[PDB]
Amino acid sequence: PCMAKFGPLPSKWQMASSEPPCVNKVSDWKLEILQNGLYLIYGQVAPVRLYKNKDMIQTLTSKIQNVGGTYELHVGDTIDLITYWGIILLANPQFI
Amino acid sequence: PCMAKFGPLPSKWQMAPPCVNKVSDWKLEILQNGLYLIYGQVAPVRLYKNKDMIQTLTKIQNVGGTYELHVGDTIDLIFNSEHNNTYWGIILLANPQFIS
Amino acid sequence: KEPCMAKFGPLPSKWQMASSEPPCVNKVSDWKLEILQNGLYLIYGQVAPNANYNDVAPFEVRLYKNKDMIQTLTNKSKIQNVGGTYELHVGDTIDLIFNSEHQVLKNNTYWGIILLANPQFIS
Repeated sequence: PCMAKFGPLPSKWQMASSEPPCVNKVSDWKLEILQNGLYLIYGQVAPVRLYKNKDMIQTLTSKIQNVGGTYELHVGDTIDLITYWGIILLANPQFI
Repeated sequence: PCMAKFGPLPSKWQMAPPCVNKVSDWKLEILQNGLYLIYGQVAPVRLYKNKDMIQTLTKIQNVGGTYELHVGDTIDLIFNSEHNNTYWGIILLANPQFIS
Repeated sequence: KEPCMAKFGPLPSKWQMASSEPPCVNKVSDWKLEILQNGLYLIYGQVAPNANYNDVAPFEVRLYKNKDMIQTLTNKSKIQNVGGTYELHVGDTIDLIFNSEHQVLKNNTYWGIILLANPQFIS
């Protein structure tokens, strides 16, 4: 099941069975999508900006402290977080 | 794994026994009890389950959450006015026998 | 077969379990569960507030992970989803806690949990 997490400091990018990889790290807190699909971004900023490509998809400040949600992402798509977050591929139907 | 998506225009109902059955634009019926994840995006108003409002949107926002749904339920995304990087979809996550 | 999951309520249902072999969760008490298995879990649910509640204690409904509040609900006028996706470890508990027991309608309130993955990375 394709997953990744970055990471809690001093953890960096970690990765679970990427074969073929669905995801590829870019810098810190940032990866790139290699494979179209429905993904679940999760993460935490406790006991901040989530970005898909150039614009913001979540802005944690606020009744819960969980980052992310479910999103269709496509090849070359980036996610950046501007304490961890990770991603899991749920499905790749037809059609995305 | 059973899922369906509507839009973005001019795409319609895209579908992947079925767990869901389209009704018309933006609207589907649930054919299977289960735990479902509804997702999507509204690029600028409300999500319904059997005529009751479950989310209301007012920037591009996220549609959905996780919902147990039963045979017969419908899911609709309604706009005040027509006047579209807008889509929504559903994936079936599980069907434990305790969802009925 | 699977995913491993559990649900509490709505009343009269208590803890119900599916795909418990081998178990990922242990019931601890009403509305409260223990994690048996490290994992990526998705927590979901419905809180139905008593919109006519008006006793002494202030209104608030909370989801906890151990001693940390992870979701707080103070609007008594609408039925609200609870949960999220979390990395969870053996001995973590998740509990859903009402400031007083008539702040919620328990015949329409529940929460459950599903195991999405164990990456062989968390802890």
